[PDB]
Amino acid sequence: QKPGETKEVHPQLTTFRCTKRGGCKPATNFIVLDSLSHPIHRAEGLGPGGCGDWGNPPPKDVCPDVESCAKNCIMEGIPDYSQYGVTTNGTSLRLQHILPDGRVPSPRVYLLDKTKRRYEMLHLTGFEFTFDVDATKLPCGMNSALYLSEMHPTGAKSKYNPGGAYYGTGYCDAQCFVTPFINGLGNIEGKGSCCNEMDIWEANSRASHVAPHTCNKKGLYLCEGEECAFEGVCDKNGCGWNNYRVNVTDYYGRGEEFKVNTLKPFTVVTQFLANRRGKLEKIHRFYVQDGKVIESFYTNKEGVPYTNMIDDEFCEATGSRKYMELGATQGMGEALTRGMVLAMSIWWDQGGNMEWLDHGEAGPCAKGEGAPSNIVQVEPFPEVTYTNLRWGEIGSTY
Ligand SMILES: *[C@@H]1O[C@H](CO)[C@@H](O)[C@H](O)[C@H]1NC(C)=O
Ligand SMILES: *[C@@H]1O[C@H](CO)[C@@H](O)[C@H](O)[C@H]1NC(C)=O
Repeated sequence: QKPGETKEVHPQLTTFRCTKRGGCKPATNFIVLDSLSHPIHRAEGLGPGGCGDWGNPPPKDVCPDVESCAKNCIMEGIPDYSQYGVTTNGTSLRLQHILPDGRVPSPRVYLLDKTKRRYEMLHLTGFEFTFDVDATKLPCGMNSALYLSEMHPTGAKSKYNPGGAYYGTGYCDAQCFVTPFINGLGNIEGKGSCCNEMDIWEANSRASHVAPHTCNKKGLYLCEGEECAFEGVCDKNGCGWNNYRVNVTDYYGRGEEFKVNTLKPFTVVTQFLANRRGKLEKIHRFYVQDGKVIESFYTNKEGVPYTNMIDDEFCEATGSRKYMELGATQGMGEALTRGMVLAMSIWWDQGGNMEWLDHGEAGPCAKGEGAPSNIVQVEPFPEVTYTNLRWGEIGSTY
């Protein structure tokens, strides 16, 4: 869309780059909200109204084609991010799903580099990514997410999308959703926005999930028809790793009897182990709490290979068929080597209660517990805090 006049004031966040010799050195980064969460309205002189909702093409009256859409639809800057539940303090990023006044902003943000005009590109194959998290205010049904998507580095800044990464344009993920704007351009044909996605962290205080999702395309791919569906170009399900799905029920949870106790802050480490040729082979998650390393669990389920890391064998044996067909671990690794953008969000799921994350085989949440009206009876103001985001050499971040 065309940037309006209101100024965009991005929250600053200090992050780190670590090496075994130099330790962790500070780096300057900024946060930007998704472009479609910015106020988007019709140009002055046009009647009042918007330029489409999630799930649909933009309106035929103001957006008959890309060029008209680019001048009729205005995206204002956000001068105060705290109104969207996003605040930073030093090296911490706090995301509030629901504000004290009742609004539910459910924010999704991306990490910009120091110039504010390009996303920070992470190249993680062969490296490690680590952060500290406070997940205590996340009951069943909530998803606090921290993940990577293969978005364009400037948000596809172009003639008709002058705002670019500075306004958070260019989102994509493995679900191939239809949004009114794609790469900052009106999505006249109603295509889906698809790209490789690595879900480092999808969790609440009750369950923790990790999942790479491959696509057989590079960068953002605009799908149509069956390309957007289950048998299309992207792996909707991903190759999931959750201690509950592999029958280890005492590893993560609220309370002293769990190895990772979600009643207190803890550190999450994820290593992308590659062979000497640079190809991704395994993904390894382990945690640090109260100065103690808590090693990964090993699977403990009949029919599943004994292993403490995600790999092709584990993925194939657990039925991650689309994952294996659209590239497998090696294809996930190639997207990670090409460069991915870091996204952080907090959300709930009115339609399905986030059951794949923490219910049944995936966790301890009862049927109906994850509904929004029940979440707020347990915690009226769910929120997550991410602190000390840091990446670098294997073994150097913790
Ligand atoms: C704000 O950030 C600084 C720098 O990390 C930290 O020392 C201080 O404790 C933080 N304040 C709060 C309220 O967390
Ligand atoms: C799950 O683990 C328990 C032991 O903790 C074991 O008795 C049971 O057989 C396992 N289930 C499967 C399906 O592997």
